Order: sequence, then structure tokens, then C-alpha cells
Amino acid sequence: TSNALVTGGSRGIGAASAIKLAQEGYNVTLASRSVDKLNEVKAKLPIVQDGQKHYIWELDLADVEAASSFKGAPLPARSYDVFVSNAGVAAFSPTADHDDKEWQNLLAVNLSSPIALTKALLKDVSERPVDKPLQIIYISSVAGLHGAAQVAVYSASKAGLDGFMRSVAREVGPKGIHVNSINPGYTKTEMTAGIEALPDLPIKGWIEPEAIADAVLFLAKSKNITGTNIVVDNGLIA
Amino acid sequence: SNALVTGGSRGIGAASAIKLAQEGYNVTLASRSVDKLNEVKAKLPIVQDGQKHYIWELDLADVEAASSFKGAPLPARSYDVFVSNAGVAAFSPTADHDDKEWQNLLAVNLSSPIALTKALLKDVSERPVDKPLQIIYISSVAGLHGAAQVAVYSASKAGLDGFMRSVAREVGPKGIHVNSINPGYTKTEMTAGIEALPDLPIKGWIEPEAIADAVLFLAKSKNITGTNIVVDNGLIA
Ligand SMILES: NC(=O)c1ccc[n+]([C@@H]2O[C@H](COP(=O)([O-])OP(=O)(O)OC[C@H]3O[C@@H](n4cnc5c(N)ncnc54)[C@H](OP(=O)(O)O)[C@@H]3O)[C@@H](O)[C@H]2O)c1
Ligand SMILES: NC(=O)c1ccc[n+]([C@@H]2O[C@H](COP(=O)([O-])OP(=O)(O)OC[C@H]3O[C@@H](n4cnc5c(N)ncnc54)[C@H](OP(=O)(O)O)[C@@H]3O)[C@@H](O)[C@H]2O)c1
Repeated sequence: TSNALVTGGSRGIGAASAIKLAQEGYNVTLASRSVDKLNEVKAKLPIVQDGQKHYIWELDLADVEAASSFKGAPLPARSYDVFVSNAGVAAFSPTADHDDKEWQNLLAVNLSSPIALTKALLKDVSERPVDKPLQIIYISSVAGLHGAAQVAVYSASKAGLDGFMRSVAREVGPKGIHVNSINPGYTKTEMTAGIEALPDLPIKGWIEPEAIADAVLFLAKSKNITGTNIVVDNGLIA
Repeated sequence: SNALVTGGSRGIGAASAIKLAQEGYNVTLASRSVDKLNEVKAKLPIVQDGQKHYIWELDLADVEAASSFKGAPLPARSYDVFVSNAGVAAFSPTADHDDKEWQNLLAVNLSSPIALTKALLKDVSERPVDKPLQIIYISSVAGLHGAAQVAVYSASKAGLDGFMRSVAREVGPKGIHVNSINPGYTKTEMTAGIEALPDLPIKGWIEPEAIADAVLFLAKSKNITGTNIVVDNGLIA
């Protein structure tokens, strides 16, 4: 069996990534706060091989100690072959006005919980064989790569995740653990539904979540990629 | 007029405070250590009539203290230069790094700088042309490339830089310019434990005064915002 953990599996990029991973034969564990929405995604996931099975994990990533301990998880951390750290929350505000508890919670969900989950996986896995590396894939953002007004703390969270990624990649490559970020541009999901007009881009229009999922698959099957960013942004930052 | 330097008690911050005071700024030194802050304060040049220096006992593990300028000798709007210098380092295998420890590191290195920044932005008078407010983060090359066993440290410094770029775009039109300096291996108490250097293009340790020269270049600048000034002896070239 192969197992993939997708946080934020209840909709958007995570749901799309989960579907594609299940089509490739992975047992997928969907993790988020919403049991009913998780179950609905679970019901749509492909089955491509007998014995394949999917799981849900009720997990609030505002709770960093739960992440750290894999609290409630259906399988031990060492069972996973792919970890798609996809859960995140956005916030649009003048920096002067952004409520302190709101921006601190954003950091906990976007940066501290991924850190804690990664630590828990590294501890349990310890090392991997050369034929079956563990792939850790952060869903970061182009906001971590260039400055956009009124998304400062969000940008901090994503740039921070990418900085963690490069250091972990160098540390654990010799253990057979490969670690990368995908940095999406404007992608049509619940998170960006409040945006009513896009910037003028070299490739026009919204990106679909399924397009980000194809980049997850590219990394999940990869062999010689670690410590890098895969930017899927319609040319926003070119 | 006024410069705020967090982590003013030693190292890069102390050297930066000395150079800013040489330039005529009234310097506020902030850190946890009132006695060491007073020792540095006594060494700060006085070069201009009416010039005055201050200390501020501030623990950046307390993010709400930062956010409210708790205990500050001057309001946030009085500052013309903000050197966000305080920071802490930690070395560990990621798998074994104590949760309270790495969370406290994020608070000191990232969340408190964000909070001090928000306080300054909220209080400031939009700035005249020849007197922009300069915000200068002391980040690290660790935030630009991957080094093993400093993962959460690297996350803090990369996060600081991502914050910096977004704030720069946002507040430039208010006359507020915002940049990071990313040092390499510098001779301070932070590095006294870890001595063999890598094989560098420019050999040897960097002096804290050398970082302070970069602070002064930014403090006097006019057309720089959203960027990184890398002073690293060629480590990352
Ligand atoms: N859409 C874009 O334009 C775009 C661009 C760049 C990057 N991203 C990144 O893409 C990732 C996925 O976002 P999305 O665009 O697919 O938006 P989305 O459809 O709103 O998905 C957000 C996901 O995160 C989960 N989540 C949020 N807060 C959580 C918490 N406290 N604990 C557990 N799970 C939580 C949500 O599940 P529950 O609500 O069920 O808990 C949901 O499954 C995010 O990391 C985001 O920053 C998005
Ligand atoms: N040295 C290097 O090679 C190097 C390289 C890259 C970046 N840096 C960065 O340079 C900055 C300055 O460090 P340094 O090398 O000059 O080290 P240092 O001499 O040890 O100085 C660190 C300063 O930070 C203050 N600080 C630490 N924790 C604090 C807290 N909780 N509240 C308030 N102040 C606190 C310390 O003052 P108290 O102890 O008095 O509170 C001290 O003044 C740091 O941000 C560091 O990450 C250093």
C-alpha cells in the first residue's frame, strides 16, 4: 500500500490533490476540521486497486500541540509516503489594522502546525529506502516570493514555510526524505472567492485547483527534486 | 532624529546604535537587560546639541508587549529609524527540537517584529519627502538558503523577509521604506559556540561594525525598498 496525508482535504487544492493521488493508487488520509465535508470528499475519491482505502482525520491546525502529537490520526506518521501540507487561511487587511489574535492564529495554522507535523513525521519515519523516498510537499504561495499589499502576515507565513523547507531538505535528503514547495498564483477556490477582478497576467484568468494537483503529482513521483519551489502562477511573478 | 534598536545590549545592535548615535540620532536601546542596556548607553556618542539616548526594558517573547509599545520611553511615531535587530538562534535536529523552545524562537524572531511594525505603522505621521521612516530588519542568510539543523531559525528569518516585501509595497506611498539586511557569520555572542567557518570566498568572521555600516547605508537611503542587503563574505554567492 502507499499512503498520502493531505491536510486541508475538505475542498479546493487539497481535495483536488487527494483525488489525483487516489487515482494514482494511494490510500489518502484527508485531514481538516469538518468531518462531514471530509466524508463527502472521501466518497468521491477513486479506488483503483483492491485493498485501497481512504481515511478521515478530524484535526484543528490552530492547535499546534495536536499536530505535533499526530493526535487523532488514523495511522502512525511512519505509514505515510506523501505529505501534502495544504491547509491554510488567508487574510486581507492593512497591516496597521490587522487584529493581533487573528494574525497570530494565521501564523499558527499556516506555519507552526506544518512545522509540528513535519517534526512528527521526521521523528517517526527516521529514514527511508532509496526506492521509496518520503515526499513532503508544502502548498505555499507566490505571496511568499514577492510583496503584495495588504497580505503581510500571510506572506510572512508562506515565506517562512519556504525557508523551513530549504533547511529541512538539506538536513533529511540523506535519510531519503525529499521536501519542496509549490507556490500557486490566483487559484479559484473558497479562499479567493471574494476576489472579483484578477491582475493582468501573462496567462489570463484563474488557475483551477486540479492544475495545482498535477504539480503535487509531479513531485510525489519525483526522484531528484528537493529544496525547491515549483511556481504555478500564470506568469504573475515572471 | 530618533532611532529604535532592538537587541541594543550587545553585538550587531550595539554596534548599530553606536554608529547611529555618531550620525546624530537620539537612540533608544531595547532588550531584556537594564544593566547591559545602561552600559551601552554610556558608550553612545553625543555629537549634536540637545541629543539624548534612552533605554527600554522589553522582552520580545511577549508579543502583546511589543504590539502596545509597553514601557517604551517615546511613542512609536517619534522614530525615524527602526532597526529590528533582536533575535535568538537554536541548533537541533528538526525531529527533536523542543516545541516550547522553537515556538518561543518564532515569537522573538518573527511575531514581535511584526507586532512592533504594526504599532509603528498605526502611529506614524505620513512622511515628508526628505525624511522617510526607514524600517531595517536584521534577518540572516539562513533565510535565503538551506542549512541543516537550523530549520525553525531559518523559517523565522525567511518569514521576516516575506513580511518585509509585502509591507514595503503597502507603505512606500506613505513615505515608509522597508528592507532586510541578511548577515553571514558575524563575530558576536550568538556565534562564540560554533567555530569552524565554511570555506568562504572572503575568509574569516564579519565584525558587527561591518553590519552596522549596512544599517547606516539603509538609514540614509532614498530609493531602496523591498530588498535584501546580503553581507556574508560570499557564503551564498
Ligand atoms: N487559492 C489561491 O489562490 C491560493 C494561492 C496560493 C496558495 N494557496 C494555498 O492553497 C492552500 C489550500 O487553500 P485553497 O486555496 O484550496 O482554499 P480552500 O478551498 O478554502 O481550502 C482551505 C483548506 O484548509 C483547511 N483549513 C483551514 N483552516 C484550517 C484549520 N485551522 N485546521 C485544519 N484545516 C484547516 C480547510 O478545511 P476546513 O475548513 O474543513 O477545516 C480547507 O480544506 C492554502 O494553504 C493556501 O494558502 C491558495
Ligand atoms: N552573529 C551572526 O553570525 C548572525 C548572522 C545572521 C544574523 N544574525 C542576526 O543578528 C541579530 C543580532 O544578533 P547578534 O549576532 O548581534 O547576537 P547577540 O550579540 O547575542 O545579540 C542578540 C541581541 O538580541 C537581544 N534579544 C534576544 N532575545 C531577546 C528577547 N526575548 N527580548 C529582547 N531582546 C532579545 C539580546 O539582548 P538581551 O539578551 O539583553 O535581551 C541581544 O541584545 C539577530 O537577529 C540574529 O539572528 C546574526
